[PDB]
Amino acid sequence: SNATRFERNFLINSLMFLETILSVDKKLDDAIHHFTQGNPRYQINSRITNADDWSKEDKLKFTSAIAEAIALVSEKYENPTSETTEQIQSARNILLDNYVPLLTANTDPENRLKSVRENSSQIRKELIAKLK
Repeated sequence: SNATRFERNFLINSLMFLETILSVDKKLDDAIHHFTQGNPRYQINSRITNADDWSKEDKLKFTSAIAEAIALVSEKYENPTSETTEQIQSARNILLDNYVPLLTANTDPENRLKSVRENSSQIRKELIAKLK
């Protein structure tokens, strides 16, 4: 159970940054991007559910926000052991491989990123409830 706690905390913090980035305007999103700029290639596009129903702009907003979220969470761990780098790699792989399909599912075409925001808030609340 504690073997999964690293990835669960990583997810909670990543979702917090995801929701924050999706909650502010384009200028702030570009400022956040600029701050995390320089760059890992996470292949987030391929994990979006029903990606052919997503506009290019929505995909760009989402993938940028995820990559920025991973950057922001990952930089909290200064001087990591091999175990921490592998832990980050797995928690990030869980975010990308397990949660991006969840976060991008059942979104409302009127405003898909608002749906992502709400999917994220619910998932994060559930995980937090079972950590506390």
